[PDB]
Amino acid sequence: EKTAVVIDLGEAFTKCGFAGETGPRCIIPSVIKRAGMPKPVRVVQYNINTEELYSYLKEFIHILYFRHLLVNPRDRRVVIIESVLCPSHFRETLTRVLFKYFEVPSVLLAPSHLMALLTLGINSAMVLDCGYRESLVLPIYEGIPVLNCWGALPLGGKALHKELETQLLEQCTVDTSVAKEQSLPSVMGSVPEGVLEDIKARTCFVSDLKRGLKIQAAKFNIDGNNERPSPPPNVDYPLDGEKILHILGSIRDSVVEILFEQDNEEQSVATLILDSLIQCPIDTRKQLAENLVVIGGTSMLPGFLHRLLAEIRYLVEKPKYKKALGTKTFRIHTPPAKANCVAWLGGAIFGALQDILGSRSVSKEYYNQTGRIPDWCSLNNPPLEMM
Amino acid sequence: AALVVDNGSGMCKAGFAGDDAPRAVFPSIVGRPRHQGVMVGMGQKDSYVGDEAQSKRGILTLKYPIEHGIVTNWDDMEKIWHHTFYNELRVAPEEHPVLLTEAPLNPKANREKMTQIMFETFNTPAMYVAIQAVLSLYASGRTTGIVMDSGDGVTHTVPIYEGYALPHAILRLDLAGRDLTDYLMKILTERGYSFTTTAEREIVRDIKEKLCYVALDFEQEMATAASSSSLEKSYELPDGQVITIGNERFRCPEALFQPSFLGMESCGIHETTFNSIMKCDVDIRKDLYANTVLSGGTTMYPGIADRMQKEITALAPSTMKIKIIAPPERKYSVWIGGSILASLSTFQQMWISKQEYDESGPSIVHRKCF
Amino acid sequence: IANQPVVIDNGSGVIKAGFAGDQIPKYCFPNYVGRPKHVRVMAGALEGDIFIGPKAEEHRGLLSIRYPMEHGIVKDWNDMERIWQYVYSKDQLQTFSEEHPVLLTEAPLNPRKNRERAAEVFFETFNVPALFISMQAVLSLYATGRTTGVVLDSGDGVTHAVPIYEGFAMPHSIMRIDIAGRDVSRFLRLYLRKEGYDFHSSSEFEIVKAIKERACYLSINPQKDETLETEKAQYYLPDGSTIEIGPSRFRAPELLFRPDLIGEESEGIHEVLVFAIQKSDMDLRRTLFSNIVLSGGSTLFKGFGDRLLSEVKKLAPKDVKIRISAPQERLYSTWIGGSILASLDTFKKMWVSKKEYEEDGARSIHRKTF
Ligand SMILES: Nc1ncnc2c1ncn2[C@@H]1O[C@H](COP(=O)(O)OP(=O)(O)NP(=O)(O)O)[C@@H](O)[C@H]1O
Ligand SMILES: Nc1ncnc2c1ncn2[C@@H]1O[C@H](COP(=O)(O)OP(=O)(O)O)[C@@H](O)[C@H]1O
Repeated sequence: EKTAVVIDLGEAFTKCGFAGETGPRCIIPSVIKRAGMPKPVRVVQYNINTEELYSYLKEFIHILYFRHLLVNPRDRRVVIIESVLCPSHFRETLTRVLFKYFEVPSVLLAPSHLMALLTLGINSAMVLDCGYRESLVLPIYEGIPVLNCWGALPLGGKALHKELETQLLEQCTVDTSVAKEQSLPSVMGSVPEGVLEDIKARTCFVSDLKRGLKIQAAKFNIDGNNERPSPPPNVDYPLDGEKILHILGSIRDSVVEILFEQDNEEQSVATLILDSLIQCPIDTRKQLAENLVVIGGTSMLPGFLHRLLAEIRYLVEKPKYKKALGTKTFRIHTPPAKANCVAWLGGAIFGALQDILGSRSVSKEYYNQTGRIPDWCSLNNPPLEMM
Repeated sequence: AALVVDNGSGMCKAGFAGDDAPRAVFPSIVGRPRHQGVMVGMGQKDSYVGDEAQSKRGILTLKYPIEHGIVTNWDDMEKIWHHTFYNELRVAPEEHPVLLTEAPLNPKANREKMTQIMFETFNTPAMYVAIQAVLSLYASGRTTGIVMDSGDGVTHTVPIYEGYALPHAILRLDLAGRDLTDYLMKILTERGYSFTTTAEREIVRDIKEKLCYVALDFEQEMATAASSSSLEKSYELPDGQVITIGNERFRCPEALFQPSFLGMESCGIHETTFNSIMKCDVDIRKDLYANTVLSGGTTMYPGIADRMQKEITALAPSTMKIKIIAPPERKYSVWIGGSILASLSTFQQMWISKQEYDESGPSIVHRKCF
Repeated sequence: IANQPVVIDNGSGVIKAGFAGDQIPKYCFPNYVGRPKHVRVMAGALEGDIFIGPKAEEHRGLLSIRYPMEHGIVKDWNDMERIWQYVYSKDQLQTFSEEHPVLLTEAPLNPRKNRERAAEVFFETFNVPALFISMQAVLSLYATGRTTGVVLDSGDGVTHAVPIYEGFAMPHSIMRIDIAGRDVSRFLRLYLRKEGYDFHSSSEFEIVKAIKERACYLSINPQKDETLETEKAQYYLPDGSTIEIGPSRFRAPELLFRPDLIGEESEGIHEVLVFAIQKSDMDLRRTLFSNIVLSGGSTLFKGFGDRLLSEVKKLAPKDVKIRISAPQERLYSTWIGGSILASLDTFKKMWVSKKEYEEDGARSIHRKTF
């Protein structure tokens, strides 16, 4: 039998490929590219007239299949959820576009946090999955994932662009093609995201905490108490337009301090795991502390994890979680496959799943008969097995 | 070749006749997961039993099929026996005859359904039900004397003289180990440490077994416990969290001697033994005072014998000598009796065969009780 | 001192203040402290770092809400003292705590340290002439004006059912569950995110509560309303933006009657009522079914009484009259009860003086509680 397909889903939109582990991971960032449109158009929007979407998936799907991957779509169907929280559109719509445009011969749909543990051989919690927005923490038990201890933040990195557009604009020399120093704004009213990104992609990094905090002291120059150290060296970014964007070495340092500010807001990038452990059964915390899993492209941001853990550990001493939990370590389990890759692999794994797959799958027929696909959030999930 | 299988509400003690200790000892519990419509991972069992249910407490809803020594859910009870025979013992029920245990003054429906399942479902060659209190005498090798076999479901006192039972003297009390656990949860919550869920109930039961002891003088011990913080001990939970039980440590087991605390509106376990002896013949009372046996695992509280001695002595005549028989191995005293009885060549005649069941019916169990 | 007592309802959601002479609570404000979201080191920003009631409502978008009380238990005492200081402020009531006595409404089955510490505050921090803690369920019966009656008090923090007959509260039949109005708001926020509306900030949690309070109906048949296409009723925010609630409106509160659906190990709101009655004596059970009183704020849901009556009828015995007598002022019933109790001449004996507390100690509050 032929296995299997893997879908774009967020930072993940770039994750087009097909099973097994050998597939290309074709990079689609994914947009249309419709001629009459300003390009590109991101067609990946919630709260969208579905029609608009309809026509978009139709066309994307058509496209991806059409070209991009050899697919011969009638034989392989997988939809990964990288969402649990996807609203019913568009899922309804996704199916809806199948289904009839695309005749779909049963489909199994599955979440990332389960596809996550598949690789470590671990059937237990914690999974933190961070990438395009809205970040999710979800202890997975052996077996049930447990939603009741459900947590979510931005960003992950979508907001880094405001933080960066802004800051780029708060620094400010562009050395324009006329050798003039000019304002960014106004030579440009905006910085396209691709710039922002590029700059980010290669320039942002996460500092060690003892000094991550002096970076914070720059904001807070209290009564002169600043102990924000000299920045690294400045960078001439060449900018397109035959412009040069000079960048302070100091921004590399600040952008990443969003992730980590403590306002009167909780420092949540850092909890999540902590606000959930307090929520979790005591009888399982023993596994959850200690056994942590981090997937998602944004943890490719270097030094992230350093702090991260330091922070967390740091925080474990805040009484509030301390008295509440007592302490212990944390150990990271990590695959060797890259952070982005674990969803993708656990999609490959799934071809193994063929004896099961067509069983735990939602039938085409059913759907043809009702068209109802269960949601965990519905009062009528039909027992599909009636069929 | 025969099997002894005690059908305890708390723990299932199973093994082969002639053995010293039971081969398979596991909790008699079924754990079904709180599964939502969200997809679950692989290696998922619809219903877990015994050590597996105790390991996965977090998600599993633990439901005891036996309530006050009565089988409420028979379908789950069959799954306990199925795990006992096929998995734990690694023996076919068709091969060996099975010796079963019943509490005294139980509903007639239990014996009727019990025999039907073993002969029809499991197709056992023979099955004999025995009284738990009677078996405990074989473990001690004593024909005369009263037994206080206190279980998780119920507590009963059955006086037997020279191997002759006084049915009118038999007393049953619904107060047992499981009710004490629920009482401990409530008073710990008043202290500060809150325990609500089924998984937490089992953790509090494990805490109870370690810390709790019987006081000789309840009022004097609480007065001293209030004054000094020497009795106060710490306990480490599965989580890093540590708890200090305080005065509630010895307060839980008091309910056995004063049921008014739980609100049972009944006499204490020491009063039940005395009341049973008073219902007994005047001549044999002397021997019952001389041979007061304590059986079951609910009498494994440190210093229960000391409190019992004082209370019974106060009730009993001043001239009479009161001797309490409390052997180190009380927990497995009922099963050991079953093993000794099953081993005895005389008992070979007492077995009810499949042929006898088919000819007579399920009513045969009622005729061959006593 | 002869001066009129000040009734204060210790509601996790909204604190209700006023005098025993008052027919209704004049002063009702949310039970939380509002601080600025950004940690302000510089001058020219919001001064005081404390906003309570209308001050919090004014600067709602700027401030960050933190409730000091969770499930009827005080986590941060410093914040609660500031809230109680706001009760005895120039803004609300405008009177001396040294002159007027106080009546508190503590939740049932709380830790003893919570009760002792709460009393300490009003005698040590405040120099109160007299203090008396009363039971929320008992006060509701004074408000209704009947001695006998089951009180199903579904609050924001805690839901508890106390059966009381002829002014006798059965302490063994009392049942308490932590799944209350606050949890429904948390579950609705999850369902609204599943509709595609994020409420990330603590300020946006109040808008989820506002949506629930405005538009939330309990369906008699959930499968018919799930199958039927909704009108998708739009709610308007202070900014002017609209939100389409749709099926989330009625399928959110379902977890009160069916908390196993999401995966919360509890009996349910309809179950706790029935079990609490079943615990009582056979003679009283029929009278308790015929006399049920709804209390608390989480009964104001549209079609609550209709759904509850149906769910109780199926569990309750056949051919029994079930009368659920709901007042129009369920939300404000508890405070009115306190005002009535304080007004009674019997109360004069009930409260404990500051001088008695100084001499006797902390234990005083426990003995006079009941
Ligand atoms: N050392 C101990 N300290 C305190 N309580 C104990 C101790 N040992 C047993 N218990 C209590 O006694 C109960 C039953 O004892 P157990 O050891 O289960 O014997 P059992 O014969 O299996 N009871 P049953 O399940 O009816 O057969 C337990 O659930 C505990 O509450
Ligand atoms: N009209 C309403 N419709 C639905 N829910 C409501 C309504 N009014 C209040 N609530 C809910 O009930 C809560 C109020 O609880 P309340 O009665 O003040 O508790 P307490 O008895 O502890 O003071 C609110 O926070 C909200 O969750």
